[PDB]
Amino acid sequence: APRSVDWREKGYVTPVKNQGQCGSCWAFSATGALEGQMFRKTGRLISLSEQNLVDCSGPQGNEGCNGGLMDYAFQYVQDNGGLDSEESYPYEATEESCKYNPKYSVANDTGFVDIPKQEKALMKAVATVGPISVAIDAGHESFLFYKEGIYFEPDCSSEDMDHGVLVVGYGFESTESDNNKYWLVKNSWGEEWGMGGYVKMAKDRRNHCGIASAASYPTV
Ligand SMILES: N#CC1(NC(=O)[C@@H]2Cc3ccc(c(Cl)c3)OC/C=C/COc3ccc(C4CNC4)cc3C(=O)N2)CC1
Ligand SMILES: [Cl-]
Ligand SMILES: [Zn+2]
Ligand SMILES: [Zn+2]
Ligand SMILES: [Zn+2]
Ligand SMILES: [Zn+2]
Ligand SMILES: [Zn+2]
Ligand SMILES: [Zn+2]
Repeated sequence: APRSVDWREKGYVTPVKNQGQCGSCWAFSATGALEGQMFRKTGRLISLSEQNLVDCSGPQGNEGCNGGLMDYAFQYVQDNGGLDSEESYPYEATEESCKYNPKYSVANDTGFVDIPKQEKALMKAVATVGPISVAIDAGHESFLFYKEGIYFEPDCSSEDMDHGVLVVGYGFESTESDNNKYWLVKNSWGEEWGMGGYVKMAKDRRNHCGIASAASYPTV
């Protein structure tokens, strides 16, 4: 695997979005991964409808604004046989009756792949596949108010992941402690959070915040 990867500059990543007052991080993590793979496939970058996931992926076991799983969204897409674009079915940070329209579908998936649950397996996936859906332990105020730098939180749990985000790459930086490899992570809380909406999460410090523990991508 290369020492550095950043899919953003290869055109694989849409603008940072803001889930707002809806517990939909899983849906943003899911669209971002599907967006990267549709782009690998068609050469076209099209924003996908989180709302469409929020409103409709209930039979796959998502709970709308009360939460869900990325795997669950990928199955939805597969079972549904398509997914509407963002602009055909725009995001409203609530849940409403399913409004899916096959006419505006712009994306599909044939399933999904779970990646082996350690960081080296994740690095290869990110290197060869593209943006990868992951959950982290985001339940600490240091993360809620993250600004800049490699994020490292001492009581983060490798087992207590609570928040789906999107690994768009990875690399390295100079640091006083020479722990300076990071994962490049796209969040769904707005441009004003982190570094334009992104956080650098420590990498190869013992699966920090459990980033390698629940990582998957859809197959298109
Ligand atoms: N925004 C936001 C909120 N948070 C979530 O939506 C979280 C995101 C998540 C957390 C850990 C993950 C993944 Cl892939 C995703 O990795 C492994 C852990 C999975 C266990 O978590 C669940 C099991 C099942 C469910 C479904 C049953 N109710 C939805 C939901 C969850 C869930 O908690 N989803 C609602 C506040
Ligand atoms: Cl959230
Ligand atoms: Zn959207
Ligand atoms: Zn509405
Ligand atoms: Zn999975
Ligand atoms: Zn903490
Ligand atoms: Zn924690
Ligand atoms: Zn979340």
